[PDB]
Amino acid sequence: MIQGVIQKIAGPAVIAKGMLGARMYDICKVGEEGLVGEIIRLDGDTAFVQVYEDTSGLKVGEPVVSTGLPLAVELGPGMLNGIYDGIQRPLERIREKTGIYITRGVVVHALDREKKWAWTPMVKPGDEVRGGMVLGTVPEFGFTHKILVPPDVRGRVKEVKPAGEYTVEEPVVVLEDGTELKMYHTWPVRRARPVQRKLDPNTPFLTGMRILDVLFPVAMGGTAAIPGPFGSGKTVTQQSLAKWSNADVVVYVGCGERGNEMTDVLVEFPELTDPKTGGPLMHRTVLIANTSNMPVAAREASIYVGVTIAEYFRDQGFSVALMADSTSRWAEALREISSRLEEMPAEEGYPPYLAARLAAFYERAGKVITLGGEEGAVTIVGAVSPPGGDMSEPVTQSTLRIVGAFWRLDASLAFRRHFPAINWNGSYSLFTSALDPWYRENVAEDYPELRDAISELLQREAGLQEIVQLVGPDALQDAERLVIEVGRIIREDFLQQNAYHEVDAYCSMKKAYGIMKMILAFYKEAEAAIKRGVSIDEILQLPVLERIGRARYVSEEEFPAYFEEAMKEIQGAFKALA
Amino acid sequence: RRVNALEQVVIPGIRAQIRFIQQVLEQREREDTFRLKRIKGKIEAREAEEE
Amino acid sequence: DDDRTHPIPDLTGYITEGQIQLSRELHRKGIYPPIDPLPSLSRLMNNGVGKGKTREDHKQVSDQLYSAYANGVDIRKLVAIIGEDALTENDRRYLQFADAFERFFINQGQQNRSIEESLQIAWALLSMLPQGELKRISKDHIGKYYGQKLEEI
Amino acid sequence: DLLKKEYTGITYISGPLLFVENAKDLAYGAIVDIKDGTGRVRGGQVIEVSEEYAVIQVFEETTGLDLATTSVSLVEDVARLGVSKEMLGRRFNGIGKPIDGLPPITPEKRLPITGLPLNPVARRKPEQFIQTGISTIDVMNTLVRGQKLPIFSGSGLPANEIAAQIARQATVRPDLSGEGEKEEPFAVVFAAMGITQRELSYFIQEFERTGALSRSVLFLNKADDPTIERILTPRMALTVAEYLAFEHDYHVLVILTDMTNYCEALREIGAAREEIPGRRGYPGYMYTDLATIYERAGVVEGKKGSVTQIPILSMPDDDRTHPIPDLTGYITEGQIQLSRELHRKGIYPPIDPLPSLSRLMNNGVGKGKTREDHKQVSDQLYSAYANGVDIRKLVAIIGEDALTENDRRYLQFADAFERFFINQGQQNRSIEESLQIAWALLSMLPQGELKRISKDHIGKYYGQKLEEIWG
Ligand SMILES: Nc1ncnc2c1ncn2[C@@H]1O[C@H](COP(=O)(O)OP(=O)(O)OP(=O)(O)O)[C@@H](O)[C@H]1O
Ligand SMILES: [Mg+2]
Repeated sequence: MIQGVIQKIAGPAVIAKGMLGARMYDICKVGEEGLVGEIIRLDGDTAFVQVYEDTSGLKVGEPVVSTGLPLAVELGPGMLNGIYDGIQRPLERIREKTGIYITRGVVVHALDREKKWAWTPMVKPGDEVRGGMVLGTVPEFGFTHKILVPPDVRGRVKEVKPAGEYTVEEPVVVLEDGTELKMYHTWPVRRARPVQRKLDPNTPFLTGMRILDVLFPVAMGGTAAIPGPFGSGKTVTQQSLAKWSNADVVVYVGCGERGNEMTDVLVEFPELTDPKTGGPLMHRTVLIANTSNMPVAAREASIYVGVTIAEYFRDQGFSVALMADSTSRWAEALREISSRLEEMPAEEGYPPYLAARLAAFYERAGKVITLGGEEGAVTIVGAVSPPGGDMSEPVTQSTLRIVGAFWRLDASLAFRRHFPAINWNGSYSLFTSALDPWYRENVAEDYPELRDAISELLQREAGLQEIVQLVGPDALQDAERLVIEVGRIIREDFLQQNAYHEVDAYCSMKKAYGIMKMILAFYKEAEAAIKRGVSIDEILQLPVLERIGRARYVSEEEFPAYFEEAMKEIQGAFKALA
Repeated sequence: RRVNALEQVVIPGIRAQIRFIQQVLEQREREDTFRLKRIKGKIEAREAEEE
Repeated sequence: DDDRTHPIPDLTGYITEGQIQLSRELHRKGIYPPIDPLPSLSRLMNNGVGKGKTREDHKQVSDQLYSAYANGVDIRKLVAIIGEDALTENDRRYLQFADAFERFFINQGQQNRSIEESLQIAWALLSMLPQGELKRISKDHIGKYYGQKLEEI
Repeated sequence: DLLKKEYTGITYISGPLLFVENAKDLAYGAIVDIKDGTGRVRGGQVIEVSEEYAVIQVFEETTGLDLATTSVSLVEDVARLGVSKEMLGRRFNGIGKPIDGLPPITPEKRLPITGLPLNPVARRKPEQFIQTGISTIDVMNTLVRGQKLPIFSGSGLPANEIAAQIARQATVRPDLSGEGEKEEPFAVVFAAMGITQRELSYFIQEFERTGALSRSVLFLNKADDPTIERILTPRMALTVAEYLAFEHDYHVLVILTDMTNYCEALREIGAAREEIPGRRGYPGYMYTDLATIYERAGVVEGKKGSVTQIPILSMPDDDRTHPIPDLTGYITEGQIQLSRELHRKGIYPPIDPLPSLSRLMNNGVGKGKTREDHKQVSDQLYSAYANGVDIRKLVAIIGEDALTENDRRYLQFADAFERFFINQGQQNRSIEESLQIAWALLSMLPQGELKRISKDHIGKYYGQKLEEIWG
């Protein structure tokens, strides 16, 4: 291999000399401790290496060895129910070696080399195999893990191991030209995995939150962005999506965030149960953790590792949801590396190629026909942390040119404990019109009309609230105070949702449809009764107003009867009304 | 009512906008100063290639 | 200059697990300690309260206090423009709650308190509003603690 | 020549650049082939050549390149594109290679992709009125054949649907102009820079539904493609369009999906080379580079064909003073600006008429072209809408109960204008229907307040009620 020595150390950047022959974006092992680094600039006899670990204590003259391969991940059985480093190192195996602190120079295998898997073959000698085909199946925590041919491999099958129990690194299928296929293969994290075709998304991604599933839907192969200031509700939203969504597999990427949140996920999730099958919720989750005090250069690698894992699980036919805890920390890492490289920045110190990297990351989502003929999907929800809440910063503006849904958070709503604190005036979704045939046949035939009616009521209330705040609500007519009160009822009974309640944390589509029906029926009856001269104060004191306000705390089992009782009560109360 | 509305709403918003605009302009000025410093450094470093 | 969007408090708020913000307006009217509840936050609140730790009514009482104080502050902002004659009785009750909050709950000297005394004081102020406005708190907790007056004379 | 000359001796690879020392025989602006150690071949272009070393910008990514086995060989002296009449109905990538699985193009010619400036003596004035079927465009911001009329959009606004509708509904009106020539369909040249899968799928489905794929040439550069390839896509598209129009008498319509991506790639290359920036880090020569693209449209005297340009650009905020829209507005011949406030109220197409402009409107409207009252009606509509918009602010300040009768008339006019003239949906309106609706709206004002309209046209056309058409 190419082998040189350190010439200059400055921060996370090491310049090696004697490296004539190293290629761009290869992996190098720096120093005697074998720190992992990547080549990002070649200059004559030298090479510029960015190290993914801490560079303190290094001395000039230490060896630098190039492995000749780009950064990669090991894809195979044994990846669910685990938590990984930024560069795919299992943390729970690091703990057994180095105690309670993360030290550098630790080398572990990503997949366990000692566990046995029950192998069941699906090919026979004399078959022709291409990339993405299924060699066999292996059981997991209620899943059926398919062993796939690597995408660049082609040949004829010579022999197949019989059904039994083997480890990952044993060749199960030998091809005719000599290639031996194991239970795992490696893939470069900067290359998107191939597919046959890309399809149009036509089914919803059910998040379990009323406002995100009704007003601003997202499809099953779409992308969404959720920006907002600190303490406004990004992490709680993404963890609720992890708990309650209908995805088969969830990949959570905590790039540059607190270490306590990953501990909370690690502790709480084994006790819960997934909505799909039963059994613990952790059996469908993959965790990639890179906290804020961990090395900065590994923030970039964790995102690519997570998206490659999500793409691998897509190729088996599953539906995968991917959450990035903050993509602003990735931009900060890029800025730091470019500052070390002495490049000219574009805006706010960011390198000019930030938007290209962001567009290449988000473009990996979508519903596809896989090379094996099955159908998978990847949906990406990325969180943005703009400085000071300023929504004109480059990272926020670059994200809005590629995402299909824009869920905007507001600090004003979060101050008054109005959660999820989604600004329903500045948010939008481009998937609403494409999901209507699904809604008309899976929820109700008049659901879009009800949703549009609620949006119209919100718009009219927002229009009136400009007049109200300067003249006073007493001067308004009854037909306007009715709209104000109905808007408040919608705002506090429908949009508001508590993520820590035992019942309100999850909401089905039919429960939301029933609540919308109750609110619209009450509004219709009140509008009819206003014309007979009834005061607003008589309507506001009706006992049925409490029934609508308590409707969201009713469990999913008792709701279909509570709904009928409330409808009959509304009709009776407005028929017996003065 | 008009006096109180002006004093409690209109003036603070204008003041906040002025503060924001001034900070943005100052940031752009600082970035341009950094660029000029780099350009002067390159000019100085070019003048000693072969002595 | 009391700016929450300055880089130092903005970057601090992205790392820590909450903040306590002091208020200059509460300082001007002589209230000690001048802690503003609306921009204050504690993210690890829910881990250490509830059933088996302190009391079972802690979280709902906190939510109701926040909602009622927010409504009172909104009404107080409205009064300063229009004037204190167009208010209905409900909004007058919210204003009364808001002014009672600052001088009873927030204000204290070096008076060391217990959690249960403070919960009693919090339930005292929540009894200044009808049971129709206690929308967060469940029906069971209302029949257990509602309806007490200021025992401090 | 037929020999190939290879240049080993690369001394620097970083980002999109590459240095080679003994390459003094490489001409400026040449196209090269960069061969990997494993045989993969990538393209590049010389941007600075000296007797010391030459500088090359690489189109694809630089993964896998090394300083020992990489070699650079000259492909051609000048960047040229092999064009033909048989590229109609084909699909290409951002560098002209086919991606539809069909065999390559046998070139009738090879033309330079930078093009040459048109002689102003050889040009002629655009005169033919184009009926887009949208009232806010046909009546107030008229588009004529041979124009550059970009669309100024935002993040969540439907610019692509408007472009598809314009391409679907566009026609000339020989009966009104009296030319009498039977109209041929527009040929479409479509160039996409950094387009997403959602937008590309929408455009492909629309073109399949309208049956226009037999007349279309497509250059596709997707969002996961290399960034530096975007420098070449609009030049190739405009080269093909100019060839078709000025050699085979086609009437070509050109759509450019996002000029923001082109400017981003330009900024990347400029910042790599340490150029003197303009505003917000964009290079100081962006005006010249953008003008070399927009100024290739028009009509040439003595020839039947024409080139019409409809660029689409998303403003990086809702900011008209950003460098990209500012320079585009300085170069082009007007713009169509979309409004987010109109979009939130459920109005489609959400075209804001006040910041919009068409510079060539006076050439194609009037007596003998559309109708003799077109210009005065447009001016009166503009003045009345501006008055209503200004009265809205007075209402917001003092309240709508202290108004007079005239102010309430203007307020009602503005509301009815937004609800009836702008909002039309997916229907295709003729010019006469749009003028009828416009005269219906103007009849809600007193006859003495129509200052900008001549008294003869007022006598001829005033008085019709709005409910006779929409009631
Ligand atoms: N849906 C919700 N229901 C109830 N409470 C909520 C909800 N969302 C947020 N909160 C409350 O608001 C707090 C906001 O903290 P959170 O971790 O969500 O912030 P964030 O937006 O991720 O901030 P950061 O920028 O620091 O990462 C939570 O700790 C919780 O107390
Ligand atoms: Mg967070």
